[PDB]
Amino acid sequence: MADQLTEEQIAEFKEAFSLFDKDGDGTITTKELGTVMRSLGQNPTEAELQDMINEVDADGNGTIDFPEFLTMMARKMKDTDSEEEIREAFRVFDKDGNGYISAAELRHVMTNLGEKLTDEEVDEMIREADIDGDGQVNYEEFVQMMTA
Amino acid sequence: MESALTARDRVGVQDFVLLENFTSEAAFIENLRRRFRENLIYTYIGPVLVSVNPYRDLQIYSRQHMERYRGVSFYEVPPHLFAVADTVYRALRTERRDQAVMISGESGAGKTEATKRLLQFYAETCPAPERGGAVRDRLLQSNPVLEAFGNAKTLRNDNSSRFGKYMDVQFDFKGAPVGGHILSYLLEKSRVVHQNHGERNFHVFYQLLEGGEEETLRRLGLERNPQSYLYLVKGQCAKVSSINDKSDWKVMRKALSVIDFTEDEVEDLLSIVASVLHLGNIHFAADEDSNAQVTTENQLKYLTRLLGVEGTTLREALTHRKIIAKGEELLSPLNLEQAAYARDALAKAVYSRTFTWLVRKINRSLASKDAESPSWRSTTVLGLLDIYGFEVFQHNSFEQFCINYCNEKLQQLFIELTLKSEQEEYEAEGIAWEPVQYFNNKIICDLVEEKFKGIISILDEECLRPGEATDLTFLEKLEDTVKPHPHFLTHKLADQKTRKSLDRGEFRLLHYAGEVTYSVTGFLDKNNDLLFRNLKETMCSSMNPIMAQCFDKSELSDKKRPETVATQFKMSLLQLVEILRSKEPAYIRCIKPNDAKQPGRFDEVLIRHQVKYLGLMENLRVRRAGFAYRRKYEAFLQRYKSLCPETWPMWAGRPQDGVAVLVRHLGYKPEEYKMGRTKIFIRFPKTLFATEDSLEVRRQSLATKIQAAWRGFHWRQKFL
Amino acid sequence: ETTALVCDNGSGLVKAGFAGDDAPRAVFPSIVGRPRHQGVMVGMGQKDSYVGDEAQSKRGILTLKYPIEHGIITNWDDMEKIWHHTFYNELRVAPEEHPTLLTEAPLNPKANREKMTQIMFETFNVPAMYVAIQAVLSLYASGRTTGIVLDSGDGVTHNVPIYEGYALPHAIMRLDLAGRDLTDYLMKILTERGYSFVTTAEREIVRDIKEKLCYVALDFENEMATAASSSSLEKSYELPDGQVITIGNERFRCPETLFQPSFIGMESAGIHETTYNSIMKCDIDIRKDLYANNVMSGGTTMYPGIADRMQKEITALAPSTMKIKIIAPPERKYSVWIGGSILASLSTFQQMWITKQEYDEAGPSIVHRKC
Amino acid sequence: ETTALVCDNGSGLVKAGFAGDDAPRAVFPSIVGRPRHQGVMVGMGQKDSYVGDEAQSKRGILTLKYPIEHGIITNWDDMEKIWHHTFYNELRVAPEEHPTLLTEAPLNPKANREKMTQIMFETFNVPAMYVAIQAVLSLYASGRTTGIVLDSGDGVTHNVPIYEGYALPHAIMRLDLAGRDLTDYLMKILTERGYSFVTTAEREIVRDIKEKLCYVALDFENEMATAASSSSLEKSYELPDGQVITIGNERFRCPETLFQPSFIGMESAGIHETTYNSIMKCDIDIRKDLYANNVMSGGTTMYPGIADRMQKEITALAPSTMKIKIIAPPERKYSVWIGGSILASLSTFQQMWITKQEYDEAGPSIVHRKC
Amino acid sequence: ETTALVCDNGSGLVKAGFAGDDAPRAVFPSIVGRPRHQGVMVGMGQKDSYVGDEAQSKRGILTLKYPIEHGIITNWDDMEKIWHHTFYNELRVAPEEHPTLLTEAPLNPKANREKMTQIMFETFNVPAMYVAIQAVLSLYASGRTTGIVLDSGDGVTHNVPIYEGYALPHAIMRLDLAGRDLTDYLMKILTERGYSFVTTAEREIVRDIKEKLCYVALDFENEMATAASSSSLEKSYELPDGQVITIGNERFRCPETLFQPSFIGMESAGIHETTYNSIMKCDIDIRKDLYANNVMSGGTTMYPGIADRMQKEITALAPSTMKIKIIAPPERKYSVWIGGSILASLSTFQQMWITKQEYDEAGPSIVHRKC
Ligand SMILES: Nc1ncnc2c1ncn2[C@@H]1O[C@H](COP(=O)(O)OP(=O)(O)O)[C@@H](O)[C@H]1O
Ligand SMILES: Nc1ncnc2c1ncn2[C@@H]1O[C@H](COP(=O)(O)OP(=O)(O)O)[C@@H](O)[C@H]1O
Ligand SMILES: [Mg+2]
Ligand SMILES: [Mg+2]
Ligand SMILES: [Mg+2]
Repeated sequence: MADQLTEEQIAEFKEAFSLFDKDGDGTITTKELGTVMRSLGQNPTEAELQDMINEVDADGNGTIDFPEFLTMMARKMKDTDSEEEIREAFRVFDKDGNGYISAAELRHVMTNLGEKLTDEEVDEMIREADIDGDGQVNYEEFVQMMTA
Repeated sequence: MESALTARDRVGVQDFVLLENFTSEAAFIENLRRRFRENLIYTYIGPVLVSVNPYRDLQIYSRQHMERYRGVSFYEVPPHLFAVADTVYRALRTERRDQAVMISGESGAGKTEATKRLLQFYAETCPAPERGGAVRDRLLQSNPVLEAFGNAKTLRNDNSSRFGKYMDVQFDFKGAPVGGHILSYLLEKSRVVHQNHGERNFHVFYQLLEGGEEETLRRLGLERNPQSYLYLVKGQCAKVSSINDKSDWKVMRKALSVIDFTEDEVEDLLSIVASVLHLGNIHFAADEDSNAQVTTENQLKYLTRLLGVEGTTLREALTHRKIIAKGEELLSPLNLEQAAYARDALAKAVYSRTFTWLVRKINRSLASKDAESPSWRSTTVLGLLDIYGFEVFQHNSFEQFCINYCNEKLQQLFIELTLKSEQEEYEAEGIAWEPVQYFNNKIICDLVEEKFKGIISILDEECLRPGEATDLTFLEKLEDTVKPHPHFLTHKLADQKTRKSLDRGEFRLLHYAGEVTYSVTGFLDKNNDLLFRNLKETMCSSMNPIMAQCFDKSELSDKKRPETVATQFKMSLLQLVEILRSKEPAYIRCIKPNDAKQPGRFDEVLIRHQVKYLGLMENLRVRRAGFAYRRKYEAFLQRYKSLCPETWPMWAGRPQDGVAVLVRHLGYKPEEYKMGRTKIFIRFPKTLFATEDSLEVRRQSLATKIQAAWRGFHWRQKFL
Repeated sequence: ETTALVCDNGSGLVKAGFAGDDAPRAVFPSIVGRPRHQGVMVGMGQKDSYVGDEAQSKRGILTLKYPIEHGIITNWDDMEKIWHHTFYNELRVAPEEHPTLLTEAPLNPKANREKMTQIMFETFNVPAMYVAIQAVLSLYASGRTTGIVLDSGDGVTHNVPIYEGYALPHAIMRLDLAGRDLTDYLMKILTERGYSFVTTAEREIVRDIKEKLCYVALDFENEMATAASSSSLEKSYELPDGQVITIGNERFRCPETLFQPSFIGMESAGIHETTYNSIMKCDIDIRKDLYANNVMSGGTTMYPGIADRMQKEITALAPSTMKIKIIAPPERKYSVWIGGSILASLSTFQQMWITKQEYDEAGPSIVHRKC
Repeated sequence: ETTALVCDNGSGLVKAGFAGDDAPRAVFPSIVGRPRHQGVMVGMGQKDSYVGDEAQSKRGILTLKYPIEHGIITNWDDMEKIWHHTFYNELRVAPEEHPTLLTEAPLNPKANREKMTQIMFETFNVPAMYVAIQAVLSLYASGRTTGIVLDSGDGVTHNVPIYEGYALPHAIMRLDLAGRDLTDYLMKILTERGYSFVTTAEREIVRDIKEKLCYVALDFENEMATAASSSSLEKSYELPDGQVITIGNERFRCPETLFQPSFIGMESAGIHETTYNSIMKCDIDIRKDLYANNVMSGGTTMYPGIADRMQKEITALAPSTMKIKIIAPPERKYSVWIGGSILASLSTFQQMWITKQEYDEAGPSIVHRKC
Repeated sequence: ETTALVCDNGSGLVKAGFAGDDAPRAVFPSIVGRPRHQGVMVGMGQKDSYVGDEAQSKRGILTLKYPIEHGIITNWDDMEKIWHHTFYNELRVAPEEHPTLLTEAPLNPKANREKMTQIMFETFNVPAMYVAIQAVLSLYASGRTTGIVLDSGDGVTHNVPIYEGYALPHAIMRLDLAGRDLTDYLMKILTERGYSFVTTAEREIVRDIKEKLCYVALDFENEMATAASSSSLEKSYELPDGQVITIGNERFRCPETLFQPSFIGMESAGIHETTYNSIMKCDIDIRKDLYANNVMSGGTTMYPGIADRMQKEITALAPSTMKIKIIAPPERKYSVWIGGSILASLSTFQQMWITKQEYDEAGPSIVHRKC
């Protein structure tokens, strides 16, 4: 889409893919496409991953090759959400404009709204989103941490 | 605030001006029922608060709630009593002007209990908790006295408040509590003489005669049976109280001691109360030109000690009208009517002045111990008016005529201040005023006040006109003079359908709280307060310390005739109105949901009456204005810009311009909204409902963006 | 201020105040005194005229005059000084604020009402005014709307019968005999003892005797025979210079004139027969209630025993089954004014005033259409 | 409610109530009084007119008019006030709930029923009404299907023969003389002793003599010679103001006008000959049953001696064989009421009313056809 | 001598003479004056009482008493002095020669006729007497057998309808209103300009104002608005000391009382209504002949404009086809005299007199039968 992806980017992609090839598996699971892309620091949604997978999952076998992973990465590589956009996606929930949200209200929005976190992913999120260790996420600093 | 608007099914709205069908009294009552059974009982109407008595120990008045509400503006956070409490304190600190809460309701709606919760909130929140605690303690410990002297059993409640009680907490330039005040307006003193069937006189008489300490009663012309005294028996209701007079007398005696009444003041006070019984038992008989004479010494042999006046003087004072003209005094004798009125007026005057002294003794006790004088920078007060509601029974009489006029005037203030507050915000935001029709009470306060045509100015003529005058002749003068006024009706003036519901000897007024019918029997009896200078001269010559403080030589200089109870009430009220007009008062209105004192019983018949007795439909119409909602452009744009990509995540024009493209994106029609100087305006709250509903579906995308960012961060933390 | 002025122009005392008062605020003798002698001392502060108690304190050096003859204003130039003194000195109010209720006796000239009205609107600029018959106001003060009033002022006595608040204007009787006519008779009587009084100031000495010592005989021929044969009816009074007066049959031979006006040489019958003749001119049904509601007012009705005499006399003239009662209360001197206190306070009276607008539309002729 | 109103508009007393009552709930004089003088006291609750007992109380200040001339309504605006007072003040009912039975004397002017009818529909809105002949009601009160009724009211005397429920319309007699014509005669005859009565207020005092002292002579020339020669027949009456009247032959010269109408200058023979002529205009078969059943009613038949005089007179005109009786019951003043109460209570009457449905079709012409 | 005396005792003027005179010989006021003041000079010789012209000259010192109240002799001892003065001082004849025709108003007391009879026999010793109704005599002076006589004296007004010599005694009207009550009302009305009159000697002044200046308005409101806006109706009259009265609408407000007795507070109808109400009690065929012959007599019918007013007034009340005429000749003050002169001259009357023989048998009761 935005670029003809090339050796300079492919070197990082193949280094990351080697953690999921691991001992010699050679190919990555259809949803694990998102896992390698997220280890490369992309923010693909589960719906975006499914919409790309619908055009390579033509005959099953649950898995994809490096060239078609590179081809689907070449779809996602156009744009990504900004620090201010992600900060404002938290700021809508702020009680005053005070810079903090409760870990329970974060757990609510992460599990009552579409593309839900698992309870394991919420507990792992709160493990460092509770920056002060008191049950309040400073969402401005947590977004500056998370969008780095 | 908007945060409630997803729960329009489960809870209902937070502030009834946001109701779409706002003219539906049924939908308003239904939203009250929904919040009541959900226990989310408090609701606004703009700046006003509405409540319903939960009959339960709800934890909403707890210290954690006080510290939640402290410092938070009333519209950004959900309704509770402490939101108005904090808002009045912030206004008091910010504007430096004094401010007042006004409580109003049917008795048993929680007026006293809400006043106690307001005072506890101030005592625990405000900077000096010891001095605030002492003021709170005395303000609330005063209550048994002001009840025994000021409450009565009516047809509807056993301990109703027959007076417009008022209080202040005094506050310094720093924001700490300093002291306090008590004032009592509008005491129903007609009751001291006369009661209707099923009603008691003021509680102190029954508490005294039931209370025991018979050797303390032995100085009096005592009778343990209250049927013995002509001022206690007329209502036929002495014994049939559900509440135990003996037990309450001991509470009130203990309270007088805790209030720093000396044993001499208590003994004087009990002597005055006992004297008011002996004033009642006086029987008059006629002589040659129908002039009256006191028939027996059996009353006077007590009155002379109890009121501390010479019997040869009091016998003369009760039966002679003194004039002083060209410096010669002229004792003119009274007929049997005028002697009865002079006695009964003396009982009203003795009692209501003693009650005013029971207030003044506390009002001098609550005041500042510090000098309250320069270099003291500024003095301020936080008011708590606790007035009686609008009042209807099977047979409304002179008492309820005055109470309901008082409430008509309190409504005629409350609507005026609220209407002007809306108009002045409209003009401040540069909005052209939307023309609106509402029941302007100034049309009908004129029917009760107007200098030489209102009902008070005619009822004061029928006390004064020579010859035979009767309650029916008064009614026949109303029908001859107010006749065309569209708020007034009588059995004569009524059409052949409405005349079935309204009798001979009655007239009817279209008050704000709907139409009420008045029975004229006892209007000319009750309006007369003939207390000629001779009785005041007599009584301020008393040996008794209470009587010596309560009547003084300065009044004896005034050449005016005695003023009638309707005029004394009119003047006392007009002072309370101009006292409140001096402030920007916050209103609390309370609903009693059932007579059973039962949790969860919403009795819609009793509530549909009170929703009319508290004027909530006029207020809802006025505060609903042309526009149901308005907001600062910045706060509105920050909440809702995610719905308009041109403003997302941040906007670079005026906030007004960002809101303008946002309402184009949301597709609002030119009639559904307006743009003010710094606020959005909305004409139909369905627009705002759909806008929070739109934000609620937008939150799905916001969470998906956050979840995707978290997963794209997580896989860089545990790997690569 | 907005209160109605009320101003009973007594022929002997001015009596004024505001509607709402019990008593008048201003009471003073209805006199304008003027200096009788050369001004000897320069810078002494002599006025060319004095009013009320300013005049009565200076008796010896002034020619006293009353501007009212028999309830008729007879000198207007002095009467403007009376009303000016009333409003400016005694009441301390500006008449431009206050609607004004004046009074007069019945059967008076029409020139009197017209010129009172012209003066109130053109000299004092009042917002509105009204004129009331004095004996009618006396029923309001009495608290009654059926009865017959006998009002004896200073220059005139009049009788008005009223039933259910209707005056019977053909049964009104006016008798030009009251306290000033009795005073000038007492001045004549006292010369029989050798005490001589003739100056305008000495009338006020003999009026002050009359207010203290004179009384009405329950049976005149018997009192006269008792005074002619014993000293027990004699009393003494000290003149302003310290001389001692002593008087006897002269104490009741003075007030008896009301029952016997031929002592002045008048023809018209006594105040008993004049009260009876007006009852006996009323329509037969009301007379039973006029006898139960006879009313007396004005200061000439104040003598000890006058009501007991009056009851004894009308009990002779009326049929023997009628329960005749004569209301004559301890304040009766001020009752015509106390009626004006009430009337100008009534709410349904506030349509009744002549406004200055209705004066400008019709001149002083307006009064007769309203009053 | 649903009970029938009954309303005997007497020529001098209105008598009203409901069917099934024993006696009228309202009885008050058929008078409207209006005030004769200047109302002097302000705000008094004085009225442009007073009705019935109010006007009978305030006599001395009211011109007491009667709206009925000889049983004929002669002033309709006053008669509307009389019905308004009847319904709204005395009975305290809304006429729309109550079918209303009126009455009139026979031979009346043709429009008196029509205008009575029009006022009941087009002003009081009654559901239905009827207009009985007064003397027929007096037979219903007597409990008899046969009799001759002598009714004398305040304004009219009329005489209806009925045989077994057939009223004989040719034999009815009417005489425009009853208790008012006797009052206005006694007002004239009392001037012989000296007592003068002439106002409409005093007429009610001469009626109150007439009701209390007068009686019928069993033989007039014998009583007339007795009174001219002895004081034995005199009685005394005390006027409202306690004057005492005493009267003698005036006690029976007043009722005697019924038996000798020439004292008023009348052409027609008296109430004995009028009863004879109405018996004698019936055909010969029934007369024995009319002579056995002379029903009296109405308040002018109340005098002592009148039934004995009537029985003496008619026996001298009749054949000597006849068993004559006179049915003068103690209550005969109210028999026209008791009959109206009986009539409107009957089951067989309830179809014979005139409904507003029939008035809306036929107009006021309907009473000439239904009654 | 053998001529009959005729002696019309006015309620105000005695008018006396002999039958066959054209006019009364003695006309003098019916007054007895008794001196009010203490005796003037020794040897002057004041009389204890004065009658007629003596009292009318000596007014200033006298209490003037009229012995006749509305045609009724109210003091008898004064009346004996007035008859004695008439016969002995004015006519100068011995009554024992002369049969004496007296008069009185209709509907009068019977005690009046009895005591006039007793005095003519048991004090004047006349041979015979008769006691005529005044209005009847007025027809002889008028030369008519048919007419309705409106007579207004000093003290009473009465209407008597007579048809072909038959008097109709049911249709007589007596009104206690005449020239005396018009003089007392003019006394009251004059106070409005300021002139006060109160003695009986001053009522005789006001009587001369009533005779000289007063006139009946042809239309009351038109004259009233004319006098209220223009000076041409005002006239000046000079009192008996040179003080000058001027009066305007007081010239016709006094006479208008006759058409509006409500000015006296009197309820009874005006003299135009009372002349119609008697015609309306006459039988139908003769009303046409009464409208053609309304006769006026007595001094109170003398005013300028009263005939024109009265013809206008009955023309509004009567059917418009009737020819209303009024007979009011120049001599109408004396028509009751000229009447008594003709009646006592009739040969057919000479059997009518009550002789002392009939009085010796019947006592004073004889005038109930003969008159
Ligand atoms: N005791 C009585 N003796 C004679 N007349 C009487 C008596 N009681 C009442 N009346 C007369 O009865 C008349 C009223 O009779 P009533 O039938 O009621 O008349 P009406 O029906 O026409 O109104 C009056 O004239 C009244 O004075
Ligand atoms: N010209 C006149 N104009 C008006 N009134 C007159 C006139 N002449 C006489 N009178 C009045 O007529 C009355 C006398 O009436 P008269 O018949 O002569 O006396 P009396 O009735 O006593 O017989 C008096 O009141 C008198 O003032
Ligand atoms: Mg006086
Ligand atoms: Mg009848
Ligand atoms: Mg004459």
